[PDB]
Amino acid sequence: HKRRLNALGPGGLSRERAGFEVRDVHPSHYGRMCPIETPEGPNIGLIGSLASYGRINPFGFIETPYRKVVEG
Amino acid sequence: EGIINPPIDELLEATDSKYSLVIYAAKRARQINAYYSQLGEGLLEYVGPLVDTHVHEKPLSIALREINAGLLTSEAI
Amino acid sequence: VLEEVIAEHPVLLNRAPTLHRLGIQAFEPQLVEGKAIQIHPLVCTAFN
Amino acid sequence: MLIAQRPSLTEEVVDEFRSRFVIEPLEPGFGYTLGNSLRRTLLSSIPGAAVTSIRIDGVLHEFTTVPGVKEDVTDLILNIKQLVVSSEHDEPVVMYLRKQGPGLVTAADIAPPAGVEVHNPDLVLATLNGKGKLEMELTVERGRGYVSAVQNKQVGQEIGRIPVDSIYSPVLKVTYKVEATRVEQRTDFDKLIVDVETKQAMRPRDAMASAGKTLVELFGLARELNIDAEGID
Amino acid sequence: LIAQRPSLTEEVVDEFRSRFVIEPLEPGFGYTLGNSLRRTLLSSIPGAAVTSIRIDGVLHEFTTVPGVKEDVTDLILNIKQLVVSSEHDEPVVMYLRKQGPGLVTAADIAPPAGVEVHNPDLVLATLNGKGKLEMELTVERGRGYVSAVQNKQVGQEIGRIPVDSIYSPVLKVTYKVEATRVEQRTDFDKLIVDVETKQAMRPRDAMASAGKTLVELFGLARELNI
Amino acid sequence: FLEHDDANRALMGANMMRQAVPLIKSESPLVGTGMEYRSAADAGDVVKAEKAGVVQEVSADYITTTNDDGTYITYRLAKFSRSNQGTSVNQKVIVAEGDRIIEGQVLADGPATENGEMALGKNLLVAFMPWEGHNYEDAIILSQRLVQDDVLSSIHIEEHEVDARDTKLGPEEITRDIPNVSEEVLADLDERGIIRIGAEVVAGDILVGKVTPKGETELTPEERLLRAIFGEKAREVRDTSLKVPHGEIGKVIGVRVFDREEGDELPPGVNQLVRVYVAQKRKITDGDKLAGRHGNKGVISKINPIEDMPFLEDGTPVDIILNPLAVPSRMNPGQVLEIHLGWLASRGWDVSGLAEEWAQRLQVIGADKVEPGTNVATPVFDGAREDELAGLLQHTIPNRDGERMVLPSGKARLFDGRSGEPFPEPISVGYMYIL
Amino acid sequence: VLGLFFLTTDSEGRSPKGEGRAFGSSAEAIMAFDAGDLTLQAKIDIRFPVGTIPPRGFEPPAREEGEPEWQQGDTFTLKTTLGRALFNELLPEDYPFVDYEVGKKQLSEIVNDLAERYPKVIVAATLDNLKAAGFFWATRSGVTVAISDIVVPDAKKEIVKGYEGQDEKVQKQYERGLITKEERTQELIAIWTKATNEVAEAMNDNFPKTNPVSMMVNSGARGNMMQMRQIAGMRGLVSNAK
RNA sequence: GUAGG
Repeated sequence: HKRRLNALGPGGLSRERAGFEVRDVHPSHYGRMCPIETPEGPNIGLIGSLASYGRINPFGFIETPYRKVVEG
Repeated sequence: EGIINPPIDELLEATDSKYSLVIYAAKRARQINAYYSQLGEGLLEYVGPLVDTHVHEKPLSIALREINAGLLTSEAI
Repeated sequence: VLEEVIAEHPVLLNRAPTLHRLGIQAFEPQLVEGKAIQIHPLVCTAFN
Repeated sequence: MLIAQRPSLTEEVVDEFRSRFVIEPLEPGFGYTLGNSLRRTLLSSIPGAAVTSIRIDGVLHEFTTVPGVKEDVTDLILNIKQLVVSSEHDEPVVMYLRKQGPGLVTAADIAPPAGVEVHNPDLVLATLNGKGKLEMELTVERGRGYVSAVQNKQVGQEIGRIPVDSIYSPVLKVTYKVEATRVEQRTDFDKLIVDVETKQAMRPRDAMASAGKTLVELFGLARELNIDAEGID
Repeated sequence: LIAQRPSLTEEVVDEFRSRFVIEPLEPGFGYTLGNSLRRTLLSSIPGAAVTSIRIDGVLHEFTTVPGVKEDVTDLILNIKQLVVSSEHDEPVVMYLRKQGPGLVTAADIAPPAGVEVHNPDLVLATLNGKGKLEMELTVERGRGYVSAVQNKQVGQEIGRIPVDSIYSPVLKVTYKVEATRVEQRTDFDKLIVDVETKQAMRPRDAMASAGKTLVELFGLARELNI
Repeated sequence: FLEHDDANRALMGANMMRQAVPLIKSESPLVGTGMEYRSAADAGDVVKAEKAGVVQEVSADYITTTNDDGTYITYRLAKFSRSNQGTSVNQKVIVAEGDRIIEGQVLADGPATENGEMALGKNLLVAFMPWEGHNYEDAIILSQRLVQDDVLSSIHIEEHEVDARDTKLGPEEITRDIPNVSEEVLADLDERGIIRIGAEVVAGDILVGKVTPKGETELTPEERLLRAIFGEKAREVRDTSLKVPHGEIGKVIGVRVFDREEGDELPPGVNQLVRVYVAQKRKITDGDKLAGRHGNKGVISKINPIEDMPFLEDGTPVDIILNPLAVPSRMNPGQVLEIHLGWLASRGWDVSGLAEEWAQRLQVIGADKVEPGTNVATPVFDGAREDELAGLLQHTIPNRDGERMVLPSGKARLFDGRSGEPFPEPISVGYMYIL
Repeated sequence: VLGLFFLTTDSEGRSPKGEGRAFGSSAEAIMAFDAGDLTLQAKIDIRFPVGTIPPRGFEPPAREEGEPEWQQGDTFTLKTTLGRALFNELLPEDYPFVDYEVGKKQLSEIVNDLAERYPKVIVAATLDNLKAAGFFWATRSGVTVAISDIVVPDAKKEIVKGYEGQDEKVQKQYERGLITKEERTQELIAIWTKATNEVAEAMNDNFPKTNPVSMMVNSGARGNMMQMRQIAGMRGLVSNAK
């Protein structure tokens, strides 16, 4: 409950404003939002848990760590 | 000793309809039930259960049993 | 007294979506301990 | 401690050979032990007697055809094992058969020897075309339960002789079912219904009496360890 | 054809585990006999157990006593599996008392005459120096498992609390069948039953009890006909 | 074993772990990823130390510790406090008296925890086989040993309150003197009119006795005659006492009272408030839902006796039975793998100098020697392969009489319980975590 | 339906011990089965007492005799399995014999026939007998799921690595710009569709009919072969977003 | 509002 991110709220994507595109997963939700757990009810894909290693940017974006690889 | 105790097919053939049967059995059951609720005023128009009766029972089962035995009859006005 | 009185009296079981007319079906009741209805497997697929 | 209500076996008869038997309410979880043990013991423990080998005149074991009879050997084996006998010699005995002319040899045409009897004579055995030519000789011996037909080298002794499946059990089948019942507001009671289909040789109740005595002995064997009491009725 | 009556022999593998052999059984007969013996040896055996208790300064099983590091429900769970042997038909009373730092154990229980506890090493709880525990126990006899709710017979005594109890001493019984060395087509089977039971009683006694029940019930099946 | 499961079934499984309820006693998973410890410690429910000291006195109500600096800290463990959803929040104590402490170490469990490791359920023995139609269309069959040992049992606390509001006609009174009731119903009530602590209640009982100030009464002629004949007085005050709700049972554990004229402040108008707790111990019974971690869920359908369960060769019964028809259709093969590994965790494995590929992998990883009962960790995507499971099954430690009860295929021979004869072919058996 | 199919199944469903014998009647068959020599799946000769209507297609054939014989209503011997005899005993006596697999379609067909040609109470009674017998024999079947029950085909790795080699060659020839990206994607679709179809065929050939999954998918109980394909074979092409 | 169907 603490970590969940909700797209529903004031000045945002409401229940009836939902579409096919927003709900589905995106190639960018990798290490920033787990694609598996979401409510399986009508509000499918409008709620999502934060990734395991996720972190917040001061602006409000989500970052993820990556190990640095050099010369193979 | 069950809801399906009288097989339906015999009832259907005598009645000729799946709806005429229910209306006719229900009218007979109403008459029997009101007779059992007479409590002694003894109206002559009412009649008792033709077939023997248990100490506890529902009038509709007795009605359907009479239909299967065929002792009753119906006549549309 | 309850076990005596329920018999030869049909009760209509029904499921919520009730897509087609097999959604509501009559049964002859029967007492049983616990707090969960018991239903006949064969008719289960008709209700979905 | 004591069981609330004692059971009481009783009998319902639908036919002179088929019968059904009900045990009045019994402790929860006790129906299945009784049902399965009774089925097994009735099916095997009860003794009896039946044929063990048959011999056809002028026929080889590989030669399945028998001259003078429209019927084959396979149906003949079926018919003879279908027949019932009653013997008490406790050793092999030989029964004979020699009939000629056309017609139908049945189980009323048998001539058992002393101490061996065929309870029912009404089985039709063989229909003959032309000359009967029928001559058979078989062996009878008491046994227990069921024994499948197995070679015993008698074919080398006499080519005509072959084993036949033997049914020493005087009963044919037993089917037991346990169903719940409600007593004193409580539904945790079970009634055992045993359906015994035996042949006309023995009455089913006598067979069950013998079975019950066998089980009583076999489980009273356990009492030798020590003496203990359990609440009953 | 061959007639051979059952004959029993016994053997001990541990103190409270044992193996019993019945050799001459019929074909397809060892399994059924073993299953019947197992079912009756697990279902119905007399035994003794605690059925209700009473803590001083407690009104319900949910609270926590001072001095213990386990609440009352934990103590119920710890006492439930306590095994007791009782000879009195009527209920009997035990009392537990402990003070100071240590660990209360079944060995500490005060035994009335004719009632015994068979697992002294079992630890019930533990106490610190400031702690104090005082308790009453009602011990009864029966067979099987009875829930606390059926046991409860006294609304008025708020302090008394019922506990579910499991009287039967048996743990587990398993049977195996073999093929007789005799040269017969029937291939008779030798039944061998391994029984292991709680510390209450010797298995031999339990099997004898099982035999009593079975022979009584089979005789009931038999006598009424003919 | 998440990689094996489908997407939908892992979705359902994750959605279900949030709905588990804590039990009377918790036990950590024998098979499960190695991260549960962190997800337990970081959660607030556990009670972890904040100094690296030594414990002096341990008691259920409170644990007292002292640091080397000299600060004495005593932590209060919550007992049976109602949670938001209505479940107990009991906390147990782990640390012994003389044990040392490093900062941050867990000192007490929360709900659904054991040694600081998450535990939402219990690990049962399970076999896959249809059984008389009592597990038809996802249903579940399990022994009565669960009901007998309180393996699956949960406390539940209901809180209900009443307010001695004041109205236009006058003030309400909470009191023992209730009108137009028998004397017996007012048996557990205190003189103040509040039920006692520990007095069991049932549907229709009386908890706190409140009476309305007055209602405008215009008595009917029949009531007047009955009263005159019986010589009773229909007094203006009316009973409006709180009763236990229908279908609710329990034993009262706690009652709290707030009063206006006392220092405590209440909303305007109300003179007194009384809240009462009723706490019961619900055991697993027919109709209760049950589910595992891989999206396999069903309602209990029958609790058969202990003997009727098909018992393995040594005599151990199987605690739960699951339909196999679900597994290929629902595409969640992982549950099957887990079961075998679960068995492997119950009886330990010994592998030294075997020199096979999986043997070498286990030796380098360090998971070569294990004793029975020790847990195992298979991270979500670094989990064990099938060759390792097969090799371990081939080399399980002997449990009794120097034999392995499970075949190398992973199945075992099950004797029937009711009939008594062995089943035709071996069946798959092992341990599974159930919530 | 799994139980019924396990009942009226052709041989090889197990090792057919003691096949080919002739038995006096069904009763002796069950006694032999209890003895353990016979198997529920084994072609044997069975007699039937009077009153047993013979198979629908058996009406033309009959026994051999010089006198008129009406086998529509009297004794006759057939070659069948014991389980077929039990299954026919479940159905009403007036109903002719059946000597084929029931599965899911044929069972629906005979149920439709019963519902058409019989009163209702009889239909309900036979449905209940079928329920009880099916549950019991499904219990007896012993179907399960375990690690070794689902085995990947051995040929999978070779064929898939060959197709990987071909794909690598096409990627190499794309790296030189000889083929456009859109065209490269188009041919990769074709080749991998071929590869997944081929592995599906190989998996279908591998699995016997006694495997627990094959039993519960073939019988019509529950399941479809694509789910099996992606359980034991490579899942293959997956649609991207949008 | 959020869960289960």
